[PDB]
Amino acid sequence: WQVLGECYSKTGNKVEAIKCYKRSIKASQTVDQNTSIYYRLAQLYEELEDLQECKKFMMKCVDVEELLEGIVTDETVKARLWLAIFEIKAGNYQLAYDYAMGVSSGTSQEIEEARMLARECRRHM
Amino acid sequence: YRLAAGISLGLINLGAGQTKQNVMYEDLTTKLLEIVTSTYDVENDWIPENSQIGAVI
Repeated sequence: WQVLGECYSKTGNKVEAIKCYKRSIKASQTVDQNTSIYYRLAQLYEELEDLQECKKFMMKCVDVEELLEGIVTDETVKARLWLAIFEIKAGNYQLAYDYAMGVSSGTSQEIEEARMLARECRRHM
Repeated sequence: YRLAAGISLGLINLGAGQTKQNVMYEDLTTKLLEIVTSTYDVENDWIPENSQIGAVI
């Protein structure tokens, strides 16, 4: 099912690719395997100009990390960086500060992106 | 070369001064002001007057 979603995504059929990934999520036996799908699924909603809808899926992918005693995986690193960036535009600096700190153990570019964001929100905190 | 360095520093951090990073911007600002306002009775080798325009720019 996940492969079918990629083909639809690559052919400009965003309306169908949304439904394809949701079916894949149910078939997965373990929640941890849904970490990769959630981030890509959130991106497709971002291409479907509705930023509010993709927030709920961004909550779930990030929350899986907490439910897995801090899995700290790569595809959640991009989730926290994107989530914190949007929270700055929402004016809630306090709710965005912890997101940067939690992702401070990723790649070289990941940590610096959150570190500068941490300084920005701390000043307005 | 110092004029090029001054314009370089100014262009990289364009629009970073409207702060009410702030600590580090304040440190950089006070360092540049120290460069532009320092008066030396004896010419120091590694801070000549050639960098004044770059600090000002």
